[PDB]
Amino acid sequence: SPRTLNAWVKVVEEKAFSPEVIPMFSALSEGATPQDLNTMLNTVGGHQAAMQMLKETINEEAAEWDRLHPVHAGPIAPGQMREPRGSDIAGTTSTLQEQIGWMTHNPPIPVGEIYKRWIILGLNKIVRMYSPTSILDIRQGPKEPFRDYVDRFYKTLRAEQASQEVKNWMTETLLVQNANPDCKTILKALGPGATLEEMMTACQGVGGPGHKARVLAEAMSQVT
Amino acid sequence: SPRTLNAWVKVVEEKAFSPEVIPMFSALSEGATPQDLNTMLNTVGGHQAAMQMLKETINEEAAEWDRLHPVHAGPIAPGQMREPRGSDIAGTTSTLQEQIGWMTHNPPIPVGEIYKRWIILGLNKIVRMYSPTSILDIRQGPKEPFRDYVDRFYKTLRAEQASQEVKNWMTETLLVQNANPDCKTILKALGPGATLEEMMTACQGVGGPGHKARVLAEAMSQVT
Amino acid sequence: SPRTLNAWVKVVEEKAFSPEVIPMFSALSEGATPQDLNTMLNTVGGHQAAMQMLKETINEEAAEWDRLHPVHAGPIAPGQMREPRGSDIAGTTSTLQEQIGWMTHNPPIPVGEIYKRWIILGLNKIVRMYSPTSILDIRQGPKEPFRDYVDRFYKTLRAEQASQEVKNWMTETLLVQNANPDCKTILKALGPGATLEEMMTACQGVGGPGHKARVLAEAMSQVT
Amino acid sequence: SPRTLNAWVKVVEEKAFSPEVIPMFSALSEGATPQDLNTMLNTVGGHQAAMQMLKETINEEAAEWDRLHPVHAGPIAPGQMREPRGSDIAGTTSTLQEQIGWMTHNPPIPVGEIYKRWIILGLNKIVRMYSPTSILDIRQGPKEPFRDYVDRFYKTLRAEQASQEVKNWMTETLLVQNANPDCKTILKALGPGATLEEMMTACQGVGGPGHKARVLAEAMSQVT
Amino acid sequence: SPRTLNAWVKVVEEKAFSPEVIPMFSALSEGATPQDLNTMLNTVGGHQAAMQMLKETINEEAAEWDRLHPVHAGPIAPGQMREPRGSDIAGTTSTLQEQIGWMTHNPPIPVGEIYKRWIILGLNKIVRMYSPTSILDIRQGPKEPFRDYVDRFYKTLRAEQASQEVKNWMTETLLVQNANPDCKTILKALGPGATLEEMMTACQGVGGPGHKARVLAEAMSQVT
Repeated sequence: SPRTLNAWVKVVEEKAFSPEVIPMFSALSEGATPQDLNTMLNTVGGHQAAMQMLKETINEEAAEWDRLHPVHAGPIAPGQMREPRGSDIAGTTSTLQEQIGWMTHNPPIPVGEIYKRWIILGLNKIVRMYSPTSILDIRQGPKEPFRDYVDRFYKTLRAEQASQEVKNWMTETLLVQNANPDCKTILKALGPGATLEEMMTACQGVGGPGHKARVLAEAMSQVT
Repeated sequence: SPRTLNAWVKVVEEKAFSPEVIPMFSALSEGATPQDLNTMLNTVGGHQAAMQMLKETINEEAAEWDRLHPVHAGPIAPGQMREPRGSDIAGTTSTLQEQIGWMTHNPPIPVGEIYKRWIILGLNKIVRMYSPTSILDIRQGPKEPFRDYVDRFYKTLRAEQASQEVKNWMTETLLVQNANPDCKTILKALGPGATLEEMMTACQGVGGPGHKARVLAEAMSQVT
Repeated sequence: SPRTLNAWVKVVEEKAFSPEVIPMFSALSEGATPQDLNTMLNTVGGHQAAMQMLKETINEEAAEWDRLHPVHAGPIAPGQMREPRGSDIAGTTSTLQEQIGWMTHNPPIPVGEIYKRWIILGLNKIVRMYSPTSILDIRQGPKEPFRDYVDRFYKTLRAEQASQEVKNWMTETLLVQNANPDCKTILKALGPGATLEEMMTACQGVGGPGHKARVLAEAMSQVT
Repeated sequence: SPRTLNAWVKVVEEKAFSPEVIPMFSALSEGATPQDLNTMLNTVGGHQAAMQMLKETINEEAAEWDRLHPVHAGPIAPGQMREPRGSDIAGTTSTLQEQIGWMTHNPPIPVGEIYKRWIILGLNKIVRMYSPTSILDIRQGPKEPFRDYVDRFYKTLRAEQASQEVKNWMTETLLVQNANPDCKTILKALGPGATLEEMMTACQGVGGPGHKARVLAEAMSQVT
Repeated sequence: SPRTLNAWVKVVEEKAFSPEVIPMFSALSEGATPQDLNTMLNTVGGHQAAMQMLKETINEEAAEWDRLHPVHAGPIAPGQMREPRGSDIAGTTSTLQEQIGWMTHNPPIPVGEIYKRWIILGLNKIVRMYSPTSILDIRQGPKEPFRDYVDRFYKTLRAEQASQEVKNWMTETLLVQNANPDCKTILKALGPGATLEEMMTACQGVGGPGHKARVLAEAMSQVT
C-alpha cells in the first residue's frame, strides 16, 4: 500500500542506514514483484552514493547471476514461460504479468525474494560502508573565502530535512558557532545585530595582505 | 566446496600477496572449470589495483593467445567440439557443459590449467608489483586541513578488517599519535578528555594567519 | 550462492552476536533446505561456546519436537513421503531429494522454516547469554609467571582476526601496557630497546624470594 | 619412492610448519593413493598437536563430505565400482586395487587429489595455528623445584633432534644460562667445576624457610 | 629459438636503447614472420613510452603503406594469394600459413623484412628521442611531502632490476643521500639508527608553520 511506502520513507527519513533498516525492510516488504520493489527502491529520498553503490552491487550480482547461469533455451515449443535471467530479475526488461505468472507457477521460483536478498545484501554493504553527513558537520578549513562557506552552508542547509524555524535558528547558531576562530573573532568583534552581508564583508577583508600584516604586526607587537 | 572458497578468502584475508598465496592457490585449486575459478577469482574481498592488474594481465595474455593461435574452423561437419579460443578460456562466453565436455574429451586439452597458469603468473606479477597499505601508514602531510585527515582516517578505518574495540582503540591511538607535531602539540596542549569536535576546532584554528603569526612571533620571541 | 555464504561470514566476522545478526540472518536466508542451512551453520568461523549452545538448543528443541509429535506411521502403502521427525529436521539423517519433495509437496509443511525458527531462537539465546573476548581483555592476575601470560597472549593473539602490522603493533602495545604494575615497572626499568627474552628473564626474576625480600625491604626502607 | 619419503621427512625435520611445506608437499606428492599418502602422513616424526588437529580437520571434512553427499546406491547390478564415501577417501576402509580401479576409471574422479586438498588445507590450518617449542624456550617459573626443571629439561632435551656434543654442550649452556637469577646466583656462587648433583643439592636448599629467612634478613640488612 | 628471445631480452635488459640494439636486432632477427617478430616485440620487459612511440610509428608507416598502395583486387579467380596490405604486414589480421605461403612464393615479396625495416626505423627513432630514468635520478623538489617522495622512491625502486641486497642497500644509500638539504639535515640531526617511520615523522614536521618560523627565527637570530 502507499502508506507502507510512506512508512518505508519514514523509516529512511531518520536513523538512515543504521543497523535497523535491513530487518525493517525485510519485515515490511515480505516479498514483492521486482517492479514494485524497484519502485520501493526508486521512491526514496533520492540519495546519491547509497543508491549508486546499490545499483552497482545489484548490477554486479546480476552479472554474476548471468555468468553463473547460462540457462540456454530453445528449440522448445513456445508453450512455457522461459526462465528468469539476471537482467530480467531487475524491474527493467520485465512485465508484471509474466512475473505474477512466474511466482504463481510451480515450482515457486523466487525471483523477487532473490532480488530482495540482493538489495538486502547491497543495503547491508551500504549500511557498513556509508557515512552520512549532517549540517552540524559542516566547517570551514584553515583558510578559505567565507563566501564559499556560507554558500556551501546554505545549499547544504536546504538539503537537510527540518522546519523553517529550526532551519533559520540552526542557520544562525551553526553559522556563528562553526566559523573559524579568526573569522569568529572578526564576527564577534561587533554586537550580533549585524546581518549576513556585514559579516561577509568583514570576512571579505580576511585573506588580504592587510589582514595578515595586521595580525602579524599585532602578534610581533604583543610578543616583543 | 564453499569452505575451500572461504579458506581461500581466509588465505587472502591475511599475508595478502606475500610469497605464500601462489603455491597455496595452485595447491588449493588443483584445477577447476574456468567459470568456477573465475568465481574463485571474483569471490575475493574486492581489491582494486590487484584485480585491475589481474584482469589486465589475463586480457593481454588472452589477446596473445588469440593472436598466436588463429585456429580457423570449418567447413567441418558440426559433430565436434570446435576449439577453445583466448576469450573462451575466460569464464565469460563459455558454459560448464562444453567445458566438462572439453576436459573430459581426449587428448586432454587443459584450458583450466592454462587459465590457472595465467592467473598464477598474473598473481605473481601482482605479488611483485603491489604494495598494500594499512591504517598505521596513514599520516597527514606538512600542512593540510585536519578535516580531510580525520575523514580519510575514518573512511580508511572502515576499509580495514578488525574488531570494534580494536577499531576504536586503534582509532584513538593512531589518531592522536599519527598527527603532525604542530597539531599534536595543539591536541596535547589540553588533557585527553576532549572529544573529536574540540580537537577538530582546535585544528580548525590552524592554517589561519593568526596561527602562523603567533608561531612566528613566539619563535622570534624565544629567538631574540 | 557462495557470496551469500561469505557475506554471512562477513556479517559474523564483526559485530558478532550483536542484536544485528538475527534479522540479517532471517533476511539473508529467506528459507533454505536443512542441509544447506546446516552448511550455512557449520561454514562459520568455528566458534566454540556459541555453536555448543547452538547444537544444545537445537538438540533439545528437536527432542521436544520428537516428544510432542509421535506421528506413528504404517501400515500405509509406501506411496507417500512419510513425515518429518525431529531428528529428520536436522541436516543429518535426511537427503536433499526428499526435502525438496517435501517442500514442493502440498500442504507446504515448512521443515526448513521451522529449523530456521529454531536456529534463530537458539542464536538469540546465544546473543543474550554469550560474551565474546578480545585481545585487549587479556590481563595477568596479581601473581602469575609471565611465561604463561605471554604464551596465552600469543596463542590468544593468533586467534584474533587482524593484519600483520596490526598484530605485532598490538602485540607490542598491549604486551607492554597490559602487564602488571610490578612487572611493568621491571619492564620500564630499562629502555624499550630490549627484546622479549630480556623482559621474560626480567620477569623470571619476579616471584622469587629475592624479589619479595627486595621489595619488602625497600618498602620498610622508605617507610622506616 | 622411499627417498621421496625421507625427503619429505627431511623437509619436516627443519622449518617445520613454516610457510614452505605446503608447496613442497603439493609439489613432491604430485598425487597419490590415499593409502600411500596416509603412509606419507603417518611416516612423519610423530608430532602430537599437529597430527591431532590434522586427524581432527580430516575427520570433520570427511563428515562434511559424508553429510553433503548421500550418494545412495542400489539396486543396481554389482557390475560397477560403487562410489567413494567420506570414510572411504581416508586410507582406512579402502584397498589399493579399487583405488587404482577408481583413478584409472573414467570420468577421473579425483579421490586422492581431494584428500590431498583436505590434508593441504588442514596442514595450512596447522601451519597457522601451531607454534613449535625449542630447547632454548625452556625456562623455570618464579619459584619451582629445580628437580622438575632439570627433569623437564632432560626429557625435553632428548626430544629435540641434534648431535651428542651439541646435546650436552647445549645442556651445559642452556642449563646454566636459563636458570632463575636466584638459583643462577646460587649456582654461580661457586666455580663451574661442580657436577649436576651439587647444583641440585644447592637448589634443593632453595624454597625452604632458612633460604627465604636468609635472603629477607640479608635484604633488610643491606637496606637498614 | 627461446634462448634467442631471452638473449634479445638480455640485450634489452642493459644498455637499453643505446646505439647498440639496432644492429644487434637486425643481426639477431635475420628475418622473421610478422607474428614471430610481433612476439619478439611484445615479449620485451613491457616498456611504456618506447613501445607507445613504436606502435605509433608502425601504425603511421602502415597507414602510409595503405595510402601509397591501393592494390585493388578482383574479380580475379580466387586461385592466387591476394597481396599484403599495411594492416596485414602487422602480426594482427594475418596467419602464419599464408605468411609462409607468401615468403615461399616467388617473386619473394619481403613483408617481414619490410616490417623489420619499419620496427628498426621506429626503434632508431625511439633510440634518438627516448631518455631512460634510473633510481639514482630520483630526487625531491624544493618543498614536497616526504611521504610522496618515499612512496615514489619505493614504487620506482621495485620497477628497477636488481638484487635484494643491492635493492635495500641502494634504498638506504639513495634515500639518505638524495634527500633535500633541509630534510637531510633533519635526518642527519640524529644518529643513523632510526627506522623509516622516525625519519618520516621528522619529515612530517617539515612544511608546517613551526618549521618555517623556527628556521626563519634561527636565520634572523644568527644574522642579527
